[PDB]
Amino acid sequence: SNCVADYSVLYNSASFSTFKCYGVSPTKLNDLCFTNVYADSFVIRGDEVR
Amino acid sequence: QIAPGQTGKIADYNYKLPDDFTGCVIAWNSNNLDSKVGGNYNYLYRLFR
Amino acid sequence: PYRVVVLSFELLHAPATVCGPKKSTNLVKNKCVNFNFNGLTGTGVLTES
Amino acid sequence: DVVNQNAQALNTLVKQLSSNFGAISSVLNDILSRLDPPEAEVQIDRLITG
Repeated sequence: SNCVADYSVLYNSASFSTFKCYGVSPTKLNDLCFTNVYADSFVIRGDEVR
Repeated sequence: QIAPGQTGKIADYNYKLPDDFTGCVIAWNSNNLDSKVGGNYNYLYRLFR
Repeated sequence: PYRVVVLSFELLHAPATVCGPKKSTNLVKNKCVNFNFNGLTGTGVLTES
Repeated sequence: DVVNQNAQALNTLVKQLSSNFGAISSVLNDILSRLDPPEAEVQIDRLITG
């Protein structure tokens, strides 16, 4: 909460293999404003990413 | 990222596809020809724009 | 191993505090302008309520 | 009765703008923001048909 989500920073040191967005188009993420943002993180095997 | 309606450094600053595209995108791994033991620095990409 | 982060949110129904890198402009009233209030786009005339 | 029926018909025509018609939202602004053209066209077409 209370921060600008400028994801251009991740371009230098991140390489994501699977990026899927549901309910929103990935090209519209630069114009929107999100409420009640939560980040869930965990580690699984390669076959259960799907 | 080579697909209509995608984000990322490639689709934003390097190569963008139109939303109405007729055609096929074909890709295959080339690690046996485009990789060197010390590294291959001949391939470039645009990171800032 | 693969690290997975899932990001959840709602859109255009409740007050938001994150927003994007878009830069805001001045408020022009009593005129027909395109507006972008917290991601909600549209056209109309803005008046005091 | 004539004026009542005509007024009711116009009022219900106005009120039927709140129907999703199978789309994710009933407002074109909310469809056009957070959806890019290629997948917002489907929702817009549903609303147009309704």
